[PDB]
Amino acid sequence: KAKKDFYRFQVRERKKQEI
Amino acid sequence: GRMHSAGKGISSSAIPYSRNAPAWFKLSSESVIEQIVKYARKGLTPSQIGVLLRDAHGVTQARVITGNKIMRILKSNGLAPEIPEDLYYLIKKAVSVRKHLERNRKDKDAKFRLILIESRIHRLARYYRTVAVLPPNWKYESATASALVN
Amino acid sequence: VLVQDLLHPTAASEARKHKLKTLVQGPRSYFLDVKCPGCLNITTVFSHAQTAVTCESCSTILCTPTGGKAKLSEGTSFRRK
Amino acid sequence: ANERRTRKDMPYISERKKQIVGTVHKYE
Amino acid sequence: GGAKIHLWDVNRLKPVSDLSWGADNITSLKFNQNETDILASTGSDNSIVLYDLRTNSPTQKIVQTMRTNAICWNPMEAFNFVTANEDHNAYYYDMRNLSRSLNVFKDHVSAVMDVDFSPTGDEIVTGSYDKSIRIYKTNHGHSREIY
Amino acid sequence: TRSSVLADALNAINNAEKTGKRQVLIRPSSKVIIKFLQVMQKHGYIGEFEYIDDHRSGKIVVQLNGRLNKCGVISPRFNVKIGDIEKWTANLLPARQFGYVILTTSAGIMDHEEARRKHVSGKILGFVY
Amino acid sequence: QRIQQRHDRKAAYEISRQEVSKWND
Amino acid sequence: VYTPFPPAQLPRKVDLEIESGEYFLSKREKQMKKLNEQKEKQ
Amino acid sequence: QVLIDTNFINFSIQKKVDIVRGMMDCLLAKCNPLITDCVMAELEKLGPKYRIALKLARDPRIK
Amino acid sequence: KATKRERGLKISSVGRSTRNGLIVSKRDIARIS
Amino acid sequence: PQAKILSQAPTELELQVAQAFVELENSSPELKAELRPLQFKSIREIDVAGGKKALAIFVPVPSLAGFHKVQTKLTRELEKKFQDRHVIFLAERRILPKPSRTSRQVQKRPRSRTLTAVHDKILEDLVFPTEIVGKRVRYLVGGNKIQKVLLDSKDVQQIDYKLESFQAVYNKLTGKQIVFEIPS
RNA sequence: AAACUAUGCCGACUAGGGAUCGGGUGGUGUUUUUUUA
Ligand SMILES: [Zn+2]
Ligand SMILES: [Zn+2]
Repeated sequence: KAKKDFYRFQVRERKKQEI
Repeated sequence: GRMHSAGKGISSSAIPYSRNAPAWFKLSSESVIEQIVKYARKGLTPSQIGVLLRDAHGVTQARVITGNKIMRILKSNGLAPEIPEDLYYLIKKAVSVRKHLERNRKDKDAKFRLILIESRIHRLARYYRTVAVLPPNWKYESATASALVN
Repeated sequence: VLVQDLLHPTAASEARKHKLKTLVQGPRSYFLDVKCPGCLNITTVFSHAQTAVTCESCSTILCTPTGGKAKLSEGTSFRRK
Repeated sequence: ANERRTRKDMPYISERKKQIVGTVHKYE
Repeated sequence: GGAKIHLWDVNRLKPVSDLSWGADNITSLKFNQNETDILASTGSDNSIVLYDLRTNSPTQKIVQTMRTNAICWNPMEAFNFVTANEDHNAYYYDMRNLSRSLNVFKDHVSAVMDVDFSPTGDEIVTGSYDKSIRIYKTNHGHSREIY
Repeated sequence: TRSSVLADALNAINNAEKTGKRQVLIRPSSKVIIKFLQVMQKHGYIGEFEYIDDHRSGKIVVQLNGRLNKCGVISPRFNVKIGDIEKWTANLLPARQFGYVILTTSAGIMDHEEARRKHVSGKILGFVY
Repeated sequence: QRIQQRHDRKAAYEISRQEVSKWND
Repeated sequence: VYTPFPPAQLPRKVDLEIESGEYFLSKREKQMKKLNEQKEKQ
Repeated sequence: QVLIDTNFINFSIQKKVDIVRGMMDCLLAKCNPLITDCVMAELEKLGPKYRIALKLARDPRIK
Repeated sequence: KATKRERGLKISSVGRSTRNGLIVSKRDIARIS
Repeated sequence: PQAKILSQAPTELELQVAQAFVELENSSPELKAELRPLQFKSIREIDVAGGKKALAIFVPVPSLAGFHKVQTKLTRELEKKFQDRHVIFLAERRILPKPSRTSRQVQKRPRSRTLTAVHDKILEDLVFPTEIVGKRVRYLVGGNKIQKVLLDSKDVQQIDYKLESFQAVYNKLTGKQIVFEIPS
């Protein structure tokens, strides 16, 4: 159910995994 | 008008008069706070946060149970979103429909709906920039769609 | 139905009018206290809940969302309130 | 008429007492 | 009849004695024809309240489903009155048992803004916000003539 | 959307008291609506009314007898001098001593006659007759 | 206090009922 | 020729002023910046 | 002495000239006006929409 | 039927009477002031 | 423990009632620890037009929440202490002014601490443990208002003989006129 | 290729009435069916 990219911390770890 | 669709419907929640909780409520204010925080860490939008907390635990409505609206709670605990959740859902819907069209290039009805969605999403983005709650140089484009949903 | 005052209506007029068009708009849900049988536990569920609410200890279903009023499942004992 | 052929414990509120909503002092 | 029913006197420049059930206004008074010590009044909480004066206090209160505009006693019988009442009706009460209306005359189509008794204690005139006039013979209870 | 609280509340009164109803319901309320209706009841044009709350906006239930003929709101809340008070009255209302003109002054919201008694003026909300 | 007022009023009502009953007769 | 993709909505005047960022500027700053823009366009 | 007809009153109100002063500045003398019972009756018959002019015509300087 | 609804006598004579209420044009304001 | 109960306020009635609280503790099995961390600021006496008398208990917010939890029995025993009395808890909530045209570095005053919402808290807190369901205000022709408060009926009997004291105390604390009503 | 006897005073609008379509609540007996769907 959870939105995997909704929160600011989530998008920060999205940048982390992109790098 | 119930915009872009001519049905004049009304259907929603009311609010009881009292600005408290019912007395038979006996949960800790702080306790519901960490339940909010835990569900947010799990990854649920504020709307779903409220839904779960008013189904599972007899918490009538968070605005009265605690001192703040729930994303004010989440801002106090450092979890505001980057974009408001409604705009986020609109982004998701637009991505969905665009990718739908691209595999399926004839759904003219969907083309029409995409017009409607882009119109409304422009409206909301303009409001957020008027509040400056979203960055002023911020835009909508398929590039933002892909790079923010993927 | 026929003629009734704007200010001091009846009990019947109130509980028969809609939920937003009554003299002071108010709610029509409520709350079910229920004991789950898997552990004989006490839990509160929104009367119109929209999730398959499941007790913490006994991972058992209590009510499955069915349109407006959350529909219970067999043998889960409730009061209101 | 319909409400009554279906519903069980419906009183016949007499029409000399439909429009009353409450006395204060009481009787036996 | 104002905010609270003052019982005046002609000689005394100040309200001789004040009376009230609850601190709502009172929109109509009328005394009675015999028992000159009994008063009746109606007020904007849709209530008929009977008062005594030789006992000097309110005595009974009924709250209806809609206000009464004016009431009058029947100079033959001393304890029945009619109450002309915005729900398009003329409700005939006996005093003792205010848990039931002796009659209900029912053939206007808008509020009833005054009412009275033929001093032969049989007949009723009801004038309504709807531009007519009824007469009722007190034993039947529909309209008997419309002017 | 909703044109104006003032317009819609006053127009609701007018519609109902020409159609023939003893008391009307209005939503929302306002400081201004309340003040206007107080002036009206002071001069006799209506009866008495409740203010109901639900915290969203006050409702109002006004019992009116029959004495109203028309009463309404001016859209451009323009500016008027004192000689213009007089000319405006004579030019709006059905006759000279027939009705009243309702204004907003720095002194308060109030009819044109008792305005002139206070020797004040200002802008113009509406008119009753 | 309010309740003694209330009971006083009920006693008044009994008195008035008696008198009016003789007028019934 | 048929395009399945709809052209974007034409932006509004308030959008334009926010794009300039002038909307967040005070009266004097906005008027002087407008003077600067006119002067450089001239 | 001037007789009034219902229709003249309706047009007078509808064009906003008050009876007495208006007749004064037209004829340039005094003008005692006269309503007959028949004229008053026709006004009242016209009725509710015309209640305005009825209240204007029940005027203590209109003989 | 074919008669015309007997129109009320038309009184308040300045400007347009509409949804928001009475609009008085600036032409009218300047005309009487 | 009078100095251990007061909040910088030695007054003889306050000391007597704080001693009453000490009695509550020493006669109470659990209320000792239940109320020990709970204090107040002040107490005040108000007589009624009916000839009876009542008392008000100004406390800061958190201990007031504690009393919201534990009030009814406490009121019972305090009534038994001072027979022939009425009792009320209240919160001293500060008021903040509106800055004028010529005002120094001040803060934008709270909507909650504004003159209205405070008085609303006095209303609801006073009316507690029973709840409020309406507020009417009538405007009679003579320019005569009536403010009215629609309570509930869960506590009907034990409250029906509080209403006059309620009216009087609210008049004493605000200079307002309020009329209480219960739709039976 | 269409067209080829159709036409109801209108609107800030009041009370509606039967019949129907899409949800929702409540009663309530029939049809249904019963630890399996
Ligand atoms: Zn369990
Ligand atoms: Zn004649």
